[PDB]
Amino acid sequence: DMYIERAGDITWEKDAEVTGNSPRLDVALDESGDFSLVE
Amino acid sequence: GETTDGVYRVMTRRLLGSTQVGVGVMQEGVFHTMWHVTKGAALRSGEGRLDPYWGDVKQDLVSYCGPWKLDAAWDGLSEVQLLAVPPGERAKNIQTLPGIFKTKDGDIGAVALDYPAGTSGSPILDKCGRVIGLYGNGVVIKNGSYVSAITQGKRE
Ligand SMILES: O=C(NC1CCOCC1)[C@H](Nc1ccc2c(c1)CNC2)c1cc(Cl)cc2[nH]ncc12
Repeated sequence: DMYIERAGDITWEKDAEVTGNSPRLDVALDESGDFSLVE
Repeated sequence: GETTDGVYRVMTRRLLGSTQVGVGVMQEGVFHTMWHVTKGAALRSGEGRLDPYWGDVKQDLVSYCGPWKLDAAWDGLSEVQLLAVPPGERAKNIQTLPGIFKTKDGDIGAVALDYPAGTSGSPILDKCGRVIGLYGNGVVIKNGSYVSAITQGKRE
């Protein structure tokens, strides 16, 4: 059986760690909810 | 049981010890998560029981106790924060500028951050703290890194 536990409030934090890129990707979404790269 | 608004861990006791399979958002008395996390199964909150209300495998989303309540959208320009809730680790805000997933049905935002599979369902927020989507369904690119869609449902 699955259960839930609280982990925190939903708030924006000023001065949080800024990381990660912004790629533009061509993708396809199948009937099973799975994304794939189109090339 | 616990109906307070906020971010929650989705746990199971079926495997070894206690395992975190995903994360969700409680908002307006409704628990929102990714379909692949629970597979539509019922959830427990202390003594309380949460039953599935709406779900769709293609959108990879599921709501408990009521219809999908989250409707805010990424503006296409601004930086966002992934409120990452990793297994056995504290909730942490990570700010990033989203990329794009171009599909035959239109563009979706994409957050390029790598977290274990048990982080699926962590909310993505705008500068006002509104949930613009959930992290945890995406693709693995050339260098073996993960890029998640900014998956958002439709409010009725
Ligand atoms: O995106 C994922 N799955 C793949 C990634 C690329 O190949 C296709 C689907 C993981 N989640 C997941 C699993 C099962 C299903 C779905 C989503 C939707 N349909 C069923 C996933 C989450 C997270 Cl947070 C990190 C991760 N790293 N690698 C994987 C991964």
